[PDB]
Amino acid sequence: KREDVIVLQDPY
Amino acid sequence: MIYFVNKDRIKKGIPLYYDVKEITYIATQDGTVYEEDYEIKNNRLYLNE
Amino acid sequence: LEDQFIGTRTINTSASIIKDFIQSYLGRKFPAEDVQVIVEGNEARISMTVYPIRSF
Amino acid sequence: ASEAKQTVHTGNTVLLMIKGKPVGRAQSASGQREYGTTGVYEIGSIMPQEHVYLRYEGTITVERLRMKKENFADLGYASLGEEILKKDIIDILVVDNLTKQVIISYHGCSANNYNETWQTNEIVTEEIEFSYLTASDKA
Amino acid sequence: ASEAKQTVHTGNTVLLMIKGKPVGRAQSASGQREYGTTGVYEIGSIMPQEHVYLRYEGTITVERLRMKKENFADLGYASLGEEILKKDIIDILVVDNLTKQVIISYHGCSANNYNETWQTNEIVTEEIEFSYLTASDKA
Amino acid sequence: ASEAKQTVHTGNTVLLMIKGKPVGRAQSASGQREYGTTGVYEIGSIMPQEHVYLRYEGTITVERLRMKKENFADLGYASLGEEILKKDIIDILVVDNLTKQVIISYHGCSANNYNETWQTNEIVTEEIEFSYLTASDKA
Amino acid sequence: ASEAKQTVHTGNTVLLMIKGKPVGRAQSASGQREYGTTGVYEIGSIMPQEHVYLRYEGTITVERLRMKKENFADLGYASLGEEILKKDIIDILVVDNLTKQVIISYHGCSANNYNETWQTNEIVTEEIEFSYLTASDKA
Amino acid sequence: ASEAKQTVHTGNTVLLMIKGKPVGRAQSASGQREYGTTGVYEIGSIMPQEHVYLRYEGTITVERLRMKKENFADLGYASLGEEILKKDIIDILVVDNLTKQVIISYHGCSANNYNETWQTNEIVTEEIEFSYLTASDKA
Amino acid sequence: AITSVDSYLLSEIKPRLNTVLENCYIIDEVLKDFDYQTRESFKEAFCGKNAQHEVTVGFNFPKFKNNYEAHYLIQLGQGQETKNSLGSIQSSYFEATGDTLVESSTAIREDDKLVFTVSKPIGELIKVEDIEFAKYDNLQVEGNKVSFKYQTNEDYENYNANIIFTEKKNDSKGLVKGFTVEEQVTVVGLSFNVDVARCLDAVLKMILISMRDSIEEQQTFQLQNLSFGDIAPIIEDGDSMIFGRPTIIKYTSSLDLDYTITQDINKLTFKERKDWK
Amino acid sequence: AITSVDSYLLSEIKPRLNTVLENCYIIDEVLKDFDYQTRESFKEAFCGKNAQHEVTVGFNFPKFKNNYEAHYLIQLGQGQETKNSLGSIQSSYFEATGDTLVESSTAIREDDKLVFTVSKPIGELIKVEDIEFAKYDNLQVEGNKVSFKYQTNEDYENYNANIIFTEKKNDSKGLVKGFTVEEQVTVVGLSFNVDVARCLDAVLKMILISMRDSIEEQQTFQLQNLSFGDIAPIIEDGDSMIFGRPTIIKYTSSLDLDYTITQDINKLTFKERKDWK
Repeated sequence: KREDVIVLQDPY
Repeated sequence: MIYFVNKDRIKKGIPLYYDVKEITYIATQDGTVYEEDYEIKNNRLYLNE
Repeated sequence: LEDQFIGTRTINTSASIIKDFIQSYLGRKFPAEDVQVIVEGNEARISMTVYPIRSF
Repeated sequence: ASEAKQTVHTGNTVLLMIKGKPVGRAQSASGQREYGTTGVYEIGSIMPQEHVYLRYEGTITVERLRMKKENFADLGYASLGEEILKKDIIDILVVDNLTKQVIISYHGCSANNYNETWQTNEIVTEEIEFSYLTASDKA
Repeated sequence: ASEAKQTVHTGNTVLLMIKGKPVGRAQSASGQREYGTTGVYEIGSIMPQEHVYLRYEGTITVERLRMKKENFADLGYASLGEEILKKDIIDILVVDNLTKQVIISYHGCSANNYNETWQTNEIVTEEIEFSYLTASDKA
Repeated sequence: ASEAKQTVHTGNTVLLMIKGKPVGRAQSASGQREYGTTGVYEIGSIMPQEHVYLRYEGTITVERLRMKKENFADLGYASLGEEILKKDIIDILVVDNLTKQVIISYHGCSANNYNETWQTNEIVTEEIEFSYLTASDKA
Repeated sequence: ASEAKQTVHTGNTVLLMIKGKPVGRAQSASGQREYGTTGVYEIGSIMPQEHVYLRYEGTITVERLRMKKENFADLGYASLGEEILKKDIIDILVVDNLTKQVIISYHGCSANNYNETWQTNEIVTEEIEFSYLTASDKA
Repeated sequence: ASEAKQTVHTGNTVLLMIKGKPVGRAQSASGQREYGTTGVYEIGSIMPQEHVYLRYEGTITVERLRMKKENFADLGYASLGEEILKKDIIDILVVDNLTKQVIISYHGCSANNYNETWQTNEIVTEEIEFSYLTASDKA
Repeated sequence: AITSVDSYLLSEIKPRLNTVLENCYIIDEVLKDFDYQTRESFKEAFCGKNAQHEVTVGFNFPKFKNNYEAHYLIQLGQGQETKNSLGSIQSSYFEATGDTLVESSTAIREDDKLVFTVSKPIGELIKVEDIEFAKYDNLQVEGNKVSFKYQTNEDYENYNANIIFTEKKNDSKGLVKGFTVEEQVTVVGLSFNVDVARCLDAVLKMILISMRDSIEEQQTFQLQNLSFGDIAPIIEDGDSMIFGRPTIIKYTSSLDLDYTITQDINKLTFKERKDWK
Repeated sequence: AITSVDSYLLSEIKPRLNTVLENCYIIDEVLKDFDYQTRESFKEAFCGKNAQHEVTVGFNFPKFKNNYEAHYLIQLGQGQETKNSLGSIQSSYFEATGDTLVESSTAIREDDKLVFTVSKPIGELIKVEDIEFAKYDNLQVEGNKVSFKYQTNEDYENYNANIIFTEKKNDSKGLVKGFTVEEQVTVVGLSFNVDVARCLDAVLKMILISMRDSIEEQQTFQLQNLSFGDIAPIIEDGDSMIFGRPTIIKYTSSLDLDYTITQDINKLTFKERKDWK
């Protein structure tokens, strides 16, 4: 499922 | 995305909803915004006052 | 004449309440038209008009 | 939008004040007033010829939730026993909440009766009724 | 479609006017009237022989929301204190809203009592009752 | 199917007529009647020995919506002022709507009181009460 | 969070005590009090000149569910018959439940009437009313 | 679980007995009682000085569904006519249903009034009221 | 007037919300009953001038994505007319009066009068703060100025006051015709963090209590009444749920129009005419 | 104040639940009406210091799995404002007063006074336990200390008391503005064993009865009213059903703010000015 609701940085 | 820009958001920077990798288009009522007049840092958008 | 209250005995008072209180004092004890109240900071100056005697 | 040309007072718009303290948790105030208007009649017609004022009377009744402190008994305005004989008359002011401006004054209030009701599913209620010497407004 | 052959007055159809000003926010008016009709009886039958009119009486009662301005007290029609002794009689007109045409006139009104109720979930209410000398309509 | 062997009168079945005109928009009529029946008692038993009729009394009360025309005041049956002294007695007939046949007659009606109520969410209401000399039915 | 600056008494906050025992299952207590305040009038004005206190009166009324034991009759505070003549006056205390601190004392209570209602879908109810000599609070 | 330390009487817990027969279908019993407590006043204080008992009074009122047999009229306890003059006083007992133990006795009952209501959607109701000489309980 | 409760609430809530959030000890007082960690986390995240997160307010049905971390959604509800006047006459006026206003002003000397200047023509003066004039003071109002006799008042030559007054539109007669309406608006604090939803609820209740004293809803929008819903997931099928607790704000207010009357009568005249039959 | 009934209930229930469960004869008294085997099994499993199972309490919508053997789920419900004061004045104060507190303390001699020391500044003293002072005793309060004359009281030089008092925030005037709200919270004891659900219901009712006497809901949260739902499967499609019986706890409480008043008046002054007309 796509991460729309809570959005976090890319790991790098 | 769309944001209303106000004195607080000028001083503090707009916290963007999305994790922007890059901008493809940016504009305002006065027209296109040139790259000397905006910056992204830490997923905050800073604008010329 | 003097009547005075001091010492935090009251809350939320106003110039209108002062003027009525004076008339309650006077009514139980001169015309309400003839007295003025100015409130400023912690002071309420109450000013009474009086009629000295002119000679004809 | 806020207009003055029409406005009515409401429970939230009006403070009740006694001796310069607001009365907390007052639930109602009822002011009643009577002049004894008596009609004049005479031989020669069934119609009233005139009306005359003969006896002014009025009362102010206040209902309040019984607080744990600053009751009418604790404030001293009410009386439970013989100490009613030692209470001077008091003036009750009804005051505009916004302007702090006196709407109506009841002068020379004197207690007629005092009630407390203790009940199991409710907040305790004080109620008090005063006779008063006169009422007035100033503007 | 609008028909005259049947029509009733309604709260929206009727203005209340005093001294040529309409009374805003009036909630009700109640007019009551009595003639003292007394039956005549005599030895010889249980039936009433006649009825006679002996004493006219009537009152007009008005309920109104207490406005912040132009109250009956501010208009001067009501009285709170001894100044009741200085109020002349006034005439109260009930008037057709469409035609501006007088429906009924109460003449020589004089105040019996005046009430105000201050309550916490409601708009404040004035109520006043007048005795009047006579009533009439003109057409 | 329509049966006579049982039938009751209803609000739709009955006309009210005064001076040969039907009264439009009449909402109720209430007829009440009393004979003054007094019991006779004597030394020697607690039981009533007899009953005697001593004083006949009765009233007819009518409620009506205040029409814009042909009110009781406009018809002249009611009176607002001193002109009550100039109204002759009138007879009020309650009449079967189907057969046009008189159910009951109230004879010699004379007005006791007259009311009008003006209210903001309602149709205006007339109410009137008459004393009457006698009642009768004919068949 | 618990604040003293505002607090009201409630049915759960208040104990009723008689002779140092709490009254179980008490449903209400109603205290009423009157001073006979009489207004003074004179020739020369319609206004009241003064008010005077002339006669103190008060009652305490208690409703209670009729327990199978320790009724007012079993406790002896009520009386069913002539033994009312042998009951001394008793003092009724209304006491803060938290602090065990007396809110109001009714002194010299004496029974006016006593009721029991037996009914088929309900718990049985006692009700009793006392006249008392005075009331007081101490702080 | 069944506890005695708290228990209340209820419509199911209590028998009503007259002359050693239970009264079937009794709907309510209401016992009322008054002592005439009069306060003593004197010149020198507004306070009551004392209370005195002056006149005992009490009544028992019973409502019952009118059975087809063993009515109060059929049982003879009620009276419809002059035979009221031949009914001796009776004692009414209210009795614990479990223990068969007398809760309260009303002694010397004497009928004040007797009613029957016949109505079209309901069971017929008897109601009777007695004055009684005294009441007592025994334990 | 005609009124729009939703736009009033938006206009009133936004500045008040900002001014509370920029003031740490206010939040520290409002949240005193919450768990310590909830309180400190909220105060760290959203509160003070350095706050990196922000709250937002707006109407429902926008076409863009909102700040679902913390957002007050305003949502216009039902209403009904409740009380009517006879003839629908809500009031009458001899001079068309505008909105009520409060303005700060200072006295100045002019020609041995004191005067206060106001930004707009004064239709009616309700109160000069902390002053009650005597007849000797010769209080007069003219245009957009209030004027006040100097002679005895020289000490007050620079006195600072607040004037409560109301505008005038024009010099005309009319009837204010209308009725009272009782109307509802719903507000919900959306957050994907439940503890944020609970704190936004507390802050909103504080704001509404503070709002009850404002002139706007003292003169109009009277009898504010509050109801509260359950806390529940508003949306349930994202990567996370979004929670909120609704509150319903109910107001009583007047809807009315200025029906101006052009008719004016300025002289009666009398004549006798003779009937010779 | 602003209040949070849910967090109050969580904070109050958790310690009380622990202290009952660590005390076997309390459970043995609470469950006296249940079947013998139900009682003994519950007491063996959950009760006493050696209990290998445990109960748990928390709010609804956690992101982790709970102890579905026995868990009290707390669930904030509806509410509505019920009673308002005139002017919304809930009270007024001359000195900003905090929460009510009860603290144990002991007397000590100091300079021929007895004193009790309290952890915080005393804004108001409500009761010194088991003492009523006479005027001769010269009762005085100062800062965070209560002081009491030694001369006649030497026997009490180490007397142990409980002080009921309330904090002060600061010396300021104001109005407590607010209203009363009636508010609901639901609590359900979840268990996959029906007899455990029934015992958790009994224990919760006992706890709430005990709670009615606490200062917290004597001063606030008054008029506790309880309603009970059916026992039903909360979840029905695991390897086993999970059962619970809801209870609704309703409270009446005050929502209010301290509106401080900066205005103070400390002298009237009078002047006569002469009108020569």
